[PDB]
Amino acid sequence: KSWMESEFRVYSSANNCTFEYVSQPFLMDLEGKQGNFKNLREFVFKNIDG
Amino acid sequence: ASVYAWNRKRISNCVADYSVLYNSASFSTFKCYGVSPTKLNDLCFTNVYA
Amino acid sequence: EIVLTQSPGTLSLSPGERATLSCRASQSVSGSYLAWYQQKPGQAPSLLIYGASSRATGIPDRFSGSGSGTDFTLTISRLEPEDFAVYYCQQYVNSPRTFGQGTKLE
Ligand SMILES: *[C@@H]1O[C@H](CO)[C@@H](O)[C@H](O)[C@H]1NC(C)=O
Ligand SMILES: *[C@@H]1O[C@H](CO)[C@@H](O)[C@H](O)[C@H]1NC(C)=O
Repeated sequence: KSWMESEFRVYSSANNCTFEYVSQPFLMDLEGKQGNFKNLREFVFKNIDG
Repeated sequence: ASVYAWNRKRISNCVADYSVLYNSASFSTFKCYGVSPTKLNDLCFTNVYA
Repeated sequence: EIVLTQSPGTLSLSPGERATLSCRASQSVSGSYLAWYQQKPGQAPSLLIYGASSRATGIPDRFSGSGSGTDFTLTISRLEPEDFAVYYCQQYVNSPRTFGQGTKLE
């Protein structure tokens, strides 16, 4: 019993690159519980004046 | 690194001790171009490439 | 006061080979404010170089500086008999334009 990320199919390669940021490592559950929803994550993204 | 394989590091998201390149003055050259060794050095930088 | 010490005091010994005349200073020469001089016996010194490596008018490029920091080089690529002369250094950094003690004196 262990839920771990195995696949990451997003991008192929990059030649130029300008901004990189990696947070400190942590641990996450990744297990799929059964029942009703229990978490709500709200985000707002804006882009003004650069 | 060797000159042909010039190694680049990106200095990102940290304040910088710009009071760190002549006080030792081990370096023969702290010859700065455009920015100069001044308060402008010890100021906001979008990206720092070493 | 920035003292200058020329290191080869009599390395020449009527030299028939390329030379490595040197000068060293207590505080590093800032911005290559150094010069070399050609003092032929019985005559006045003649400028040989300015900056670090910048050559002089009427002086062949066989005379070559190669200095930085503690500016220290005057290199005779192909040695000629007439060019023999005590060579002097002089620094325009802070010092009252002081000179070295001479490297090619008999
Ligand atoms: C135990 O689970 C991990 C996943 O975290 C997996 O990589 C490993 O192969 C498992 N052990 C065995 C013996 O299969
Ligand atoms: C990367 O930046 C350079 C610099 O202008 C540009 O010429 C090039 O097209 C950019 N992209 C790639 C994939 O090299």
